[PDB]
Amino acid sequence: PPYTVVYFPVRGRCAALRMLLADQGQSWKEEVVTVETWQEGSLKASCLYGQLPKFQDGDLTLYQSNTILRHLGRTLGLYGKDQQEAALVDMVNDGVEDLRCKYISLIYTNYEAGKDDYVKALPGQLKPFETLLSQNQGGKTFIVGDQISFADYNLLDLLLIHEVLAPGCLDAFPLLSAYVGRLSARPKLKAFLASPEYVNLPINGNGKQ
Amino acid sequence: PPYTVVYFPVRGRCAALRMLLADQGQSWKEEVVTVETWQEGSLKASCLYGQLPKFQDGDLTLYQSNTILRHLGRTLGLYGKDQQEAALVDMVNDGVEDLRCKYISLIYTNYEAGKDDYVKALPGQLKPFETLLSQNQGGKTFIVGDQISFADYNLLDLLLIHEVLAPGCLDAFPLLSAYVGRLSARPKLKAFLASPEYVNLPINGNGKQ
Ligand SMILES: CCCCCCSC[C@H](NC(=O)CC[C@H](N)C(=O)O)C(=O)NCC(=O)O
Ligand SMILES: CCCCCCSC[C@H](NC(=O)CC[C@H](N)C(=O)O)C(=O)NCC(=O)O
Repeated sequence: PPYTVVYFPVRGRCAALRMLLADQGQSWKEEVVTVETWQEGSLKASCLYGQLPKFQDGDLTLYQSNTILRHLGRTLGLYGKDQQEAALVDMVNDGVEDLRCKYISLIYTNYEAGKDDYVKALPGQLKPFETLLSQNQGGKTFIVGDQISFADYNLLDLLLIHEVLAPGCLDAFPLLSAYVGRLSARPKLKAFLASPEYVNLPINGNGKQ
Repeated sequence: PPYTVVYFPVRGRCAALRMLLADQGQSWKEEVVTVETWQEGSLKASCLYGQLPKFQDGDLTLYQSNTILRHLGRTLGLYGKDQQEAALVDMVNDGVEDLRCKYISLIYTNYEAGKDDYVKALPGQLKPFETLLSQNQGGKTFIVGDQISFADYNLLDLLLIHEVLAPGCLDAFPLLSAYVGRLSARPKLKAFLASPEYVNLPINGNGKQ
């Protein structure tokens, strides 16, 4: 601590981490990089991998958003309670990553044309999480075990951006809905999701949503 | 333990955990799934994300390559020695994933037309790892401190498939070429990189490399 997030002013790949932090009583600083600024060359060359986010936890400066989330699960204890659960929250976040990366392909490289087949192909892609909840206590808790993890935060968001893509896709998936409902009902998250801070910050930055 | 790897007759995405368990003196049963068995549908409906590798470590069946790699790191002590070392081995294995994702899209989507353009972007893609290496003992040891990590194996698999695709790439990356020269040497691994079950396997299946 203190936490400092540097990203472009989109919800993007840091919505999961922002939701984590605010739910887990933590504060953070936002340092915004606009596209004009990014274009002025320096910071992209400072960034290890040319991209964003950049997290600063104290003296540690992290990159790759999944790394950032794993790191806050080790540190804050959002990573299972044993090594089986740990393996499974890995299994599940890499599930959300694979889909998230496909979403990104639509939103930036084929939205208008591809959006079509995307919401058709979606049920088979959201299928595994529906399975996962039924095995984990019949979905009345969390995707891995019975304590929130950093994987509950990255799945809940992937779910939320898709309910915006398709107002209603989660209805085919009744346990997936029960989950989002329950998790947006956790107070610190609820207060966050309803904030100016969250609401007027675009999901993808290019207009598509 | 014991370890069972369930995959197609190709190195591909099990190459790195096979290098890991071989270098660390472990042994595993390879369960070989032919395209004929994948085609006859029963295995797919068992795998949680419809795909393979599938890995059994005793009572755990785990899906997804980097989750297995991350598991063996947690279990066989190969995820660095302290909190900073772990977020950095994850930050490196992530950086690696991003470039493996682009290599499999080159290989199973459009090799022929996409290659020249791929090999054009490669120096800019390998350059982060040279850097990481220079930051630590001038790249005299490993990619994250004193001792080997899962992220060291997986990165080594990427540069070996990349030297088959673009022979001459690593020659400008001397630390990175020496890194391969020194981790290939460690004779438990070196015995494996000349075994039948490694030399007699296709990199990619599709016939491209
Ligand atoms: C203005 C709106 C842009 C919307 C996308 C913002 S994120 C774009 C990109 N970053 C990434 O790709 C982040 C991915 C990285 N692997 C991670 O997991 O953290 C990135 O920083 N790209 C900039 C670049 O490569 O030049
Ligand atoms: C049958 C074609 C010849 C074999 C080529 C190698 S197949 C490897 C491929 N696996 C993946 O894409 C799994 C990816 C998963 N994210 C992981 O962490 O590893 C995969 O399983 N896909 C095959 C499929 O979906 O049928």
